[PDB]
Amino acid sequence: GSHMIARIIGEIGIEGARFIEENIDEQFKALRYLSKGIDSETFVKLVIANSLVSYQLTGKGEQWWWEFAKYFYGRDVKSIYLAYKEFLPNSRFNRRLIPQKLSRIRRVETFLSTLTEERIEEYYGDMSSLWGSIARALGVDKESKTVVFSVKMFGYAARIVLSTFNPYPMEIPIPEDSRIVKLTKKLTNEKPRKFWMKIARESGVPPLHIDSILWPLLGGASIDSAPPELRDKLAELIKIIR
DNA sequence: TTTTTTCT
DNA sequence: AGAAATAAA
Ligand code: NA
Ligand code: NA
Repeated sequence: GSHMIARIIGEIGIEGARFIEENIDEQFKALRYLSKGIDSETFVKLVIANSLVSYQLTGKGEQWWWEFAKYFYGRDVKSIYLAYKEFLPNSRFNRRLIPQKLSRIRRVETFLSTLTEERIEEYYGDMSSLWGSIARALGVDKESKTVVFSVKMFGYAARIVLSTFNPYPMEIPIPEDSRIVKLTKKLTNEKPRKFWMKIARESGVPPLHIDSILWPLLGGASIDSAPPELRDKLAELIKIIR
């Protein structure tokens, strides 16, 4: 139940989430690669834009983020919109709903142009405000999956280029979608937002850091490289969620 | 069917 | 509100 899950997640902690994020998560790896091949402001803008079109894919997330990272390394990007107009139709892993996706990028372009290095620093220290402002630029609910995910991926990009760590805000919930609905149904009849927000508050681990832990473990990523105590806690979580 | 969104 | 937007079998 929620109490046992929260206890184990609390023992894993933000420290354990950060371990998975920085050592195992393939989207973090892809971002690290791209961060060496393009200026840091363009990098962050691209990561947000990419997140906002990361729905209803034609591949797995890890394939898609690596396609993005390898595509943009070394490129000279002016307009994010024009870059995606060329990139998406020729991609392998994001071929559906392209006109809709391109229009989202066009709509957020002005907001992205505000992301100087300093503004990125400010948002990394106040990710709740970034969350609301991305949603407002798009005219959408900040609770929506791709807006939440754009904050998550912003957080990865900012950690890399700013070489500092701020935890995700507790108030930003896990991205809601078919895979969290399916996992949660195995565990409980409670609705996912309420369930995971309760677990986050009880464990002290913000929902987006919980998100980092869940998917590699469910997907069979090896936990063997974790030190013995963390490894034990990750093994216990696998017993609950897989 | 399984793997989010706009326009309003 | 809820029909429609696209790729794969
Ligand atoms: Na479309
Ligand atoms: Na908002």
